[PDB]
Amino acid sequence: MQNDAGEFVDLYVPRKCSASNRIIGAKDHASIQINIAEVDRVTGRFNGQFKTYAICGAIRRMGEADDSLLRLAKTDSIVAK
Amino acid sequence: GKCRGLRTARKLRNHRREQKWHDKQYKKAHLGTALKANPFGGASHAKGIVLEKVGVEAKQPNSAIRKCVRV
Amino acid sequence: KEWVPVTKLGRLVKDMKIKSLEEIYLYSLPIKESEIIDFFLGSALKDEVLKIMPVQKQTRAGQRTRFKAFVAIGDYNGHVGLGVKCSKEVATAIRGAIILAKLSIIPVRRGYWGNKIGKPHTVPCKVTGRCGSVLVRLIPAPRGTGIVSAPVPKKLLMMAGIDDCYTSARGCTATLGNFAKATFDAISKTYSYLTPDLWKETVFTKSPYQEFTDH
Amino acid sequence: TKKRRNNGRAKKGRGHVQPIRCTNCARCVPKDKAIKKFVIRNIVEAAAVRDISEASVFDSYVLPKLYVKLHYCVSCAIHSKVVRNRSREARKDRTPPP
Amino acid sequence: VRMNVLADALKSINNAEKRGKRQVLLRPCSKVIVRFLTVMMKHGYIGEFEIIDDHRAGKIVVNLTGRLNKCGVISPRFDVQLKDLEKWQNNLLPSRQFGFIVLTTSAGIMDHEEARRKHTGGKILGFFF
Amino acid sequence: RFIMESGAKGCEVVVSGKLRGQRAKSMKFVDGLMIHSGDPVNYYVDTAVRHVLLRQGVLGIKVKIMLPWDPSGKIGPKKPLPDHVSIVEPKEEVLST
Amino acid sequence: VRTKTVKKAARVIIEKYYTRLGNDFHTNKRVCEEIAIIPSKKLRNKIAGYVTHLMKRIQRGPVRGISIKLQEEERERRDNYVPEVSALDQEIIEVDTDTKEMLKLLDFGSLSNLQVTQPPVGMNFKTPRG
Amino acid sequence: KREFERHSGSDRSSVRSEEKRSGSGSRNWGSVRDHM
Amino acid sequence: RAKWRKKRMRRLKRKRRKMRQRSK
Amino acid sequence: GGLDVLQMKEEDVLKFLAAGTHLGGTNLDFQMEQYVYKRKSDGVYIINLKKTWEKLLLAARAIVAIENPADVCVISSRNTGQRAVLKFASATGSTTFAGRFTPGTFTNQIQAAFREPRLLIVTDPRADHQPLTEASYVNIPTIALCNTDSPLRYVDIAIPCNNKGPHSVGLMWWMLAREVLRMRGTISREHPWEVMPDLYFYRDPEEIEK
RNA sequence: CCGGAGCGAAAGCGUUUGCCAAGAACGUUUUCAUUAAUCAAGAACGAAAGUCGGAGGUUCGAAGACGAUCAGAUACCGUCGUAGUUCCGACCGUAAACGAUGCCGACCCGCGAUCCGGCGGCGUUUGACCCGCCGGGCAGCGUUGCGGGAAACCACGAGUCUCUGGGCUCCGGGGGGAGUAUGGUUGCAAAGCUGAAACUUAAAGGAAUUGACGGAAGGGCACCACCAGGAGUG
RNA sequence: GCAAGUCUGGUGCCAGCAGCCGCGGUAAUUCCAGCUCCAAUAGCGUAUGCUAACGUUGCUGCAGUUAAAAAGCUCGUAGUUGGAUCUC
Ligand SMILES: [Zn+2]
Repeated sequence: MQNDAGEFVDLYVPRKCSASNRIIGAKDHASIQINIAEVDRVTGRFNGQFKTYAICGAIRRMGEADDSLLRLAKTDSIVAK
Repeated sequence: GKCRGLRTARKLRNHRREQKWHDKQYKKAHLGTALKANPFGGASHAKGIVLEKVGVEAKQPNSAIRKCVRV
Repeated sequence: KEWVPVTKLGRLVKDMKIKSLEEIYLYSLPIKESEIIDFFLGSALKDEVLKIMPVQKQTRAGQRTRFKAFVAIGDYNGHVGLGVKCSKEVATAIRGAIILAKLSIIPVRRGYWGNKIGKPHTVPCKVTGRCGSVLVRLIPAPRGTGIVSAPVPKKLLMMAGIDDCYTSARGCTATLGNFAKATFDAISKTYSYLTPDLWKETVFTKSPYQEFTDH
Repeated sequence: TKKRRNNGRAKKGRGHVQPIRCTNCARCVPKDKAIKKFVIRNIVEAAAVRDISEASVFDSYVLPKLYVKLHYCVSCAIHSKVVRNRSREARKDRTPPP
Repeated sequence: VRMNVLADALKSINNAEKRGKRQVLLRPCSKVIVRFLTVMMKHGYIGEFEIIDDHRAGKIVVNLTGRLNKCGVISPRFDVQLKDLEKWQNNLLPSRQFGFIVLTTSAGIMDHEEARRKHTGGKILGFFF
Repeated sequence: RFIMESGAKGCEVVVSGKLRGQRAKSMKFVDGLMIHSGDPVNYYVDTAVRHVLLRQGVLGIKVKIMLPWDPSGKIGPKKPLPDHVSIVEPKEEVLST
Repeated sequence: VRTKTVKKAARVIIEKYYTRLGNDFHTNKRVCEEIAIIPSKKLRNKIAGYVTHLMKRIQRGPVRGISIKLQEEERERRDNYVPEVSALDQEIIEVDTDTKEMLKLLDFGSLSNLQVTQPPVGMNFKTPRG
Repeated sequence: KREFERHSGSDRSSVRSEEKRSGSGSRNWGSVRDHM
Repeated sequence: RAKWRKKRMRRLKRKRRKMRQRSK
Repeated sequence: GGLDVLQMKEEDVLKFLAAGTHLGGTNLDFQMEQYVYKRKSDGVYIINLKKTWEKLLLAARAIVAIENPADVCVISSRNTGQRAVLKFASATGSTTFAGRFTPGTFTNQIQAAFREPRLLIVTDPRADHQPLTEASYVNIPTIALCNTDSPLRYVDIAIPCNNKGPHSVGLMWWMLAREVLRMRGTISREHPWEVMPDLYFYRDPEEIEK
């Protein structure tokens, strides 16, 4: 949100769920922001780069948290098809 | 449920008009009764002549004598 | 008298590792220590007891009377909290509810009515809270209308920072215990309603647990 | 308030069942609502099977059994301690007691 | 029976959106639905959709972007003039900053903002925000 | 609070009308390891019953303060409670061979 | 029947001192009186009475309430046990026909350590209802 | 004596304790004492 | 019981018709 | 792992067949139907070993992403995975709850046994439902060795395998411990790991003395 | 045999066999081409009891008689027993007629059974049985229900209603007076449908919690209780 | 409720107050008065209509499992409501 003059008036921009584009509320304790490390092409060791994914509590409680991360890993070329 | 048809203005107008008579506050002000039985006949005040001096007792749990007049 | 944190979240905010309270709300981190709340908002934070409702428990020898305390706390801009505590003495019930009302302080998103000039004055959209049977609908209002609401939810809306509103409650609003919790629930959805201005892709940042892992 | 989802009987998709009569009180109780108890016991109880075995004219004669179909109404089944009251959550267990 | 196929289309979208789905299949296809889904797509509420064309009414499979809160219809489909359009915006739209009311005017099926610029009224199909 | 600040064990202050039908307000303030039975109730907690007469009547003051365990000191009793068995730490003997 | 005060104090004795206590009530009473300061003399004998009773259980096997370093070292030694050959390192592996088709879809379906086991006819894997 | 001792008794008296203002007054406590 | 109050009203308005039919 | 060096070799698939990691019981969860290859004639569901390897490395990536290894919690309530998670915690450096998970360990801050990790790893989602449900009140992710008849109520990385079975569960904890160490600077990935998979196998008290 | 099984619009429906007409589901690359959905005043059906005219009348049994029981007992219990209970023809159109939940349509969780039709698969047994799939139907469990609600509870939705609109009919407006009075109407009658008012009242009621209580069940404890006894007391 | 006296004297379920809940049973913050205080103010109280309160007449916008509530069920005309499709 802006103030029609370039002034961002939102005190904090919440994280949207990487699986359902849902706003992760400040009191959504079941929410998860899991990091998935990236490996090297030639040796496959941890270099320091990782990928961030946020899944809200509703998707996680429903049981579609592992399928969402699986599809998100295939999109970022983490796990094989 | 309700009929949301675009030509149901007659059904809605007739249904609402009939169900208003099941209202105790509406049927009291739009009938001959409750006005013919009203001694004042729809007036604010009324004059009269005192006939007796009767005292009715207060209902429970109160205990007193209410000083009334037969007018 | 000195604060000794027991959770790793309190250790970070005590060592000046977490700058603003928004980082806690950004990552949905649970605030289990009340000393973290007044660490950031302790300067301007004014509470108010809404009602002391005595509850009774029928026993073999009589009624055990306990007293609740519905305390509404807020910084009057963007943060509001509500806490309920039922103890035997009224003094310890009020002190216990202020601690719970601080732990429940949530951010408050505010928007504009039509044009956008200055600062947000009302709710961004029509949000509706629900608790028990009483529901309250927070509707945006023009710039200078003020909080058009009952005296009970008006305290929550003034302590949250909302200046203008057009509320419409339905249900047993005589129950202040459910009326206040329903109003506090309607303010919880201001930062949970996806609007077109929040359609940009989320850029993630290191969480305070990860940024200060070794510390 | 509704105490049982099955209304205390077993009738799904029907309107009327044949009412049977109880055993110890002769009360008309529906066939599905009645508390049945199939008791299969020998004609000679264990206290007299030895005396009958000694008085038996055969060498290997298995004593018969007495098949009795009992239909109890809810009033008499509880009074006879055939069934008892259970907890609000322990009422849903339909498995018979071992 | 199946009346107001546009209602069954937006109800299927609104449900599948809250369940977190990515694609929703609409059983009956109609030009009124396609004109409605195009307005929702031009404002960034739904993605692309394939009009599956069998030799019947036809089906549609719409992609969902997670940006839609609720899409519904106005069942009686009242006649909205250019003066009464402001009243419908306050009741249906959750805010004066977003949300649209899809109308049906002589210039075609469009939202309420475009009806103000073209200076024409008509009938109201529904809303989305 | 004065007993807690000056002392270790809690106390109990009951200043109201105990047996009545209109003054029947117990108003009991109990906290901090209050013993009521047994023989150690004598040398571990001392009771004080005083009276305060006012315009509306007379009120009683029942105070039961418990003293901490102080060895050979006038602060508290020099004997431990019977329901307490303190075991010393095991000897750290690294010189095994 | 002992109470919690003697039950608790008796277990802490064994956890801290194990190379000193014995199986006799009179000997355990002496060492318990020496290291532990028990106010009552009857209560002191109650603790020594239950401490000696736990010795017959500890000498028989481990207990869930007391963890001594003589029985933990035995668990730590058997936990680090490693056989000479791996139980998974077999020379002949018998697999069914369905799992062979799964390995064939993979990039390695030709393995010498595989015996295609033919499942028996009929599907009677469920339990009879009733 | 009495056959039913657990009874009302007098006209202005009852078996249980009742106040004239439910705690409030100048001779008894029990009124609104919340914020003190 | 509510079924007996209905039975009394049935027997009450039944004799009301008797004392009303006899006067005509 | 989609590269060429992150593909399982012949010695890895032989251990899965020897232990029984592909056998997945008779029941099937609708959330695990993508990890099952085909149901057998005796009702047994065969778990795809290739998809298990992909979820294993995906699980190992999240573990290495945790800077402090102690922030990883490895909980196993059943006896079948008690010593397996203890050797896993020692091989990596994470915490563990091998006994009984006390309710309120993650929520009751004033409790003595209070530990707030950054990543929870349970053995069986059904048997360890209490640590999973309790971890939902906090922002603790979950990596679970999920069988076919295992609910994914609070599972973030479901590893399809035969969680029940001594040789099966012990191998999975050994496989994950190796991949986490291989992704770090500890194992060269060319020489086989010195630790044998029999160190993670739970032994009954009847077979220990022999 | 007989089931939380089937059928029927409901009420209701259980020996064999035959006859008459009808029906759901399934199958179809058959046909018609919007003929549809819900429906005021109308109409069919409609448990038990009751009414009218015949036949019949074993058991049971209103009323009634008598024998008990009790302070009384025209009740509960027992012995006899009328109308009824069964059939035929014609009325009454009433039930806790209940899933206390109208009908049609769309979207919406999972799993295992069950009845019917169809499809496929590997054997066993002379169609039966075993493993899946599809449509329809009576239901169940897990949902600690993505949701709903005052709870209880609800996936035959009571879900997709303040983010309030698929179509339509009936119907509720604090509790009593009262389904009463009167009028109309129907009926042989009993009664059905329609149906107020004067007046009276601050509550009535729903779900759940704690306690108390039970001539409710289970598990335990003392001679201020008892069994077996000793002293008595009156 | 609803801004404003644990004040003083009198009365003792009497007289009276009270829209409602209630108050008065010899120590009444509620009656009769003194003092004090509060609210609006040249105004203000009361009685009866009417409107908003009332989403308790609900077109917007109510309900009908258990709180008042879906006809016992089905058929059936008026009435209401009706698939897709023709230049994009
Ligand atoms: Zn019986």
